[PDB]
Amino acid sequence: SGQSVQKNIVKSIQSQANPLKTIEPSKPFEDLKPLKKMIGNAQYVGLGENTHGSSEIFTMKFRLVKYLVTEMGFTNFAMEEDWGNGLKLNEYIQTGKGNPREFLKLLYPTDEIIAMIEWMKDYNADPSNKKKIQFIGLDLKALDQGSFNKVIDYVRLHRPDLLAEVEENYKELSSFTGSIQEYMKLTPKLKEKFKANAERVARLLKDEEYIWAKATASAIEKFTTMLLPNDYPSIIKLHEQYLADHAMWAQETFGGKTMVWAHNIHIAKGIIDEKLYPYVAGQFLKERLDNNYVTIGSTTTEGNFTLYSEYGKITTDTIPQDVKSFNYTLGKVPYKMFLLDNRHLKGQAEKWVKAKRPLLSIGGQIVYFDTSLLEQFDIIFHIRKTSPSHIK
Repeated sequence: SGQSVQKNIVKSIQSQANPLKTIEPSKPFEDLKPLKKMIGNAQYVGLGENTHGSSEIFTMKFRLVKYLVTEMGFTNFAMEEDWGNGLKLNEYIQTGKGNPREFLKLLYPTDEIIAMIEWMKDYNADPSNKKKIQFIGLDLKALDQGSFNKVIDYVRLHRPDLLAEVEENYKELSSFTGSIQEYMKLTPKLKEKFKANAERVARLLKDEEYIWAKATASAIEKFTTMLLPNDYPSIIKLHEQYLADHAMWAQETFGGKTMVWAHNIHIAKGIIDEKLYPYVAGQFLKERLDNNYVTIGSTTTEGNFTLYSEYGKITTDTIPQDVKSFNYTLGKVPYKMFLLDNRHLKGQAEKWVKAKRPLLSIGGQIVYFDTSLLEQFDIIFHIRKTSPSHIK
């Protein structure tokens, strides 16, 4: 609604944007130098994705991850993937044991992402790299048998006098954690009981191999605590709280620097989808960390993407158009791909990111939300045209 909008605002963004030359992780990182200056010495970086099925977004994120690890000392890779799957992916990138394809839940077992996981294994395989990348599964949408065994195995070996008690506390619980859906079918009575049992074991291992056993026992407690309520907003809040807790646990335990890979929704400083996500991990990280948490959102203009079902099985759909969205304005900029630091913009571009306009956001199922771009992201990486990810 401003002054002769469009043309002038597109000119302001173009002038302040730093164009990207490729999405290929193997290519030189000269075009990412502006990124090092933007991030500064922040120890936590959130890396979002506009959808959960855009090939170029996943690959560009891999390029970004590679740059952060090799040029900026980032070492902890915390992904929006279940804790248990994380344990297996970490084992994969440390020893090369396992099939990553089997540890990534649908939509994620793509050629693009698996290629990154393989690079991580290669990086860790170089004896010259003494500080290894750690893979952390932040999510709690399920607790696999591997998680319970991680804890049990540790106790059986190091704390034999508690084995009986630990196994007793986990026996029944471990049969109902296959998914949120089946756990929520439990009566209030069984839920209270299982939360108590989980809290009991975590206490026993608080000390009041070991690091991961304690962390897993805590993830099990978190899972039973998150699903205790019977409403929706309270569970969502706990879920996001725990994503943040896990990310910070990784930083405080392993040191170095931490990368948080998740959907734009979860890494954002604020609320994009108020009805589905009234609380998000990103706002808790911003609150607790302030300037030590930098957010890099993902934006795209047009193309097809991989997803589940419409409005199941994996299929493809097309990005809906909205001439008022930040997304379409970004598509006008004469750069196919670019980085934009929303925090230091001036002129019309600055007024633009601070204004409220439709923002695209597509989940794993089916998409425009009124909000401010700067409100959600410190930085964004735009990829005008995108296409469907390739499920391996």
